Amino acid sequence: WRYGPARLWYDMLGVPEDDLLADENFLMVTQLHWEDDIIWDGEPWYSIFPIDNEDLVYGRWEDNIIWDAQAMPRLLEPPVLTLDPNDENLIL
Amino acid sequence: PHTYIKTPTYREPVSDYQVLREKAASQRRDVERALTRFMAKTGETQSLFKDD
Amino acid sequence: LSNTVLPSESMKVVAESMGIAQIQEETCQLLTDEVSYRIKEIAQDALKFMHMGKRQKLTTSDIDYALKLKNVEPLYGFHAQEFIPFRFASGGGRELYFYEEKEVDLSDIINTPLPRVPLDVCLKAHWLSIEGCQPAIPENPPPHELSVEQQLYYKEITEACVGSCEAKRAEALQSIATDPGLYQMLPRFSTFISEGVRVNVVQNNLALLIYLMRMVKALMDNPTLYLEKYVHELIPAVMTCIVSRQLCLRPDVDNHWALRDFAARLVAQICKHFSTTTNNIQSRITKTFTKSWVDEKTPWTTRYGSIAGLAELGHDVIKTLILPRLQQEGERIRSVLDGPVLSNIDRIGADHVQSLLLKHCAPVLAKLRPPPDNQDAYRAEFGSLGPLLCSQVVKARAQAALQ
Amino acid sequence: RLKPRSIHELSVEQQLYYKEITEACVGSCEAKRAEALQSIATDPGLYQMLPRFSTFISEGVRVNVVQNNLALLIYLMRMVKALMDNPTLYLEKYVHELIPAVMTCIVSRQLCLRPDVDNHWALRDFAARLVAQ
Repeated sequence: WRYGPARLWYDMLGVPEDDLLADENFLMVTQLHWEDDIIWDGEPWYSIFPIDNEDLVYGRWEDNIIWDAQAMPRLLEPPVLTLDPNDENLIL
Repeated sequence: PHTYIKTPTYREPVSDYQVLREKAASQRRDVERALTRFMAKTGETQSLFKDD
Repeated sequence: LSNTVLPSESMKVVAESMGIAQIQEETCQLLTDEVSYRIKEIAQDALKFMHMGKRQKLTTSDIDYALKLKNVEPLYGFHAQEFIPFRFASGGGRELYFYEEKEVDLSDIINTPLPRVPLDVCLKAHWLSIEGCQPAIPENPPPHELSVEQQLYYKEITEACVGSCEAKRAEALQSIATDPGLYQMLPRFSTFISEGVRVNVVQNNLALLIYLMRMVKALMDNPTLYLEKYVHELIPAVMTCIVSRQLCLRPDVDNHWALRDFAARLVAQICKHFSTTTNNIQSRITKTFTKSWVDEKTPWTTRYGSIAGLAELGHDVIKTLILPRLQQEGERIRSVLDGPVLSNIDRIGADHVQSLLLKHCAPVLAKLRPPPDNQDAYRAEFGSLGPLLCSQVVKARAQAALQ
Repeated sequence: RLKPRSIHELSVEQQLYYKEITEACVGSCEAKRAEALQSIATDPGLYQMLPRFSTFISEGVRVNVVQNNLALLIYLMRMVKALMDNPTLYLEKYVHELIPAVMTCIVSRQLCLRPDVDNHWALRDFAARLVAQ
């Protein structure tokens, strides 16, 4: 939305509308140190969360990032926000 | 049954009027306090207690 | 393109008014083309009067002048002020439009009060312009919803982000960390950061992206807000800064490389806080860095970001990805040693990639090599990692002396 | 423009079944623990509940580190063995959470008197070494 959040960027535009690739290599066990993870009584609370954001679970966020400035699938666009609210502990 | 059973239940909204009133009041007080404190940091201010 | 003529069915209705029960279809077409041609001729003549005498409204008087020019009888009652009246009755499946004119008493017209007398024409002199721009005179022309407190605070946050005042941004970041009630403003904050990164591709500014990265860090600092729901929007925006081919309008003049390591550190921090085994956020992030670095014909700045990201995510991540591509660093050094233009920016970019690569290689090399590391230089491509490994071993000895 | 509330991929009845299996796995009743182990081994549907099972074992293990519960630790190892044997679930994907928990159990100091719990301690180390290999 032109008058919606991130409007300052729209205002600046002035727009008038409205082997290494193996799955095992990336596996968490290979990239994590197990001993550091253990508390070992030295001076959590998760997976009890109601749900994980669905867009993160299967969505490809990788496509959005632009590898080369010269060639782009899309140029600057109005990109009106969905303006859809979810989450938890919300009044409405 | 559990091996092939599929059950869909939607997330349950809080049904307590007291909790909803507390959530709205707490969020409003915190945001208004944050705005006033931020304005005092970025603006000239007068202190009731000297050097405070 | 296409000539426009009145409907043939309308001509049949005119024939019915004449009392001719049957009219030939060719006759209806013959009548419409001639009447439309006469209408166009009158309209062009009226337009000529309208252009010659300034009006622009195509007044009825101009049409009457055209009728006189044709020598056809003038239409009557058009000059008198009137409104267009159409009344439609479906009746027995018949479409008709009629004036439905009302009847007024003659005495009532006399009763109506006389209108004001018209003023005689007068001439007024004023200066449209005086030796330049027009002077200012009357004659010259004069020219789901944020809470009100939350919206005002969000506007203040956006003002801090622009960079007009550095102090305002610093106060905002400290406040965001200490603010429990940032709920209902967190989606707005994530949208603002992503849109600023989208602005960066159109216009490359290093400073604007740095300000956005500090804003993401402030959100991480505050425990009460949870970014797990909005993390999906944040990861591409942070990733774009790390692997953008150009982060600044001038690559050599602006130190975008310093931001790339910081952006990679921020992406590693954000994924770690909300990491889920099913989501595999870290696995996707490692894969994106690996694919960009592995791909040939890729800009050095994107490769530099990929190398920095692998190191930030974990020490093990550097061992799995950096050590196989150590041979690539030697091939890259050959390009730095010999090139057609010494001043080319690509050589400087490769040199930045080399410094980052040897620094990342030194801890892994020290673990896999003896403290003397005499053979480490031979194992390393060009010996760069081996010299760094020897320095790392000396640093480890100094750390042992300190402890 | 509120979106419809998202629902967990696992069926609510399947989540209740997972809760019943975890309650049996605590080892309060030997027969219930044995039945739970058999159910995990023979149930293809149990797959996809492995992240919840792995988190439950990790939460139990971290509490067990603060106050030693060698008998409870052995019961948690029995649940780990049942999950590993079942073919449908992907053990390797959630193996990273399991490895620190097994390592801490093998090296944990015994809060309880050493002679009274010595037999359990030797069994706990033996179970941990076998699962780790």
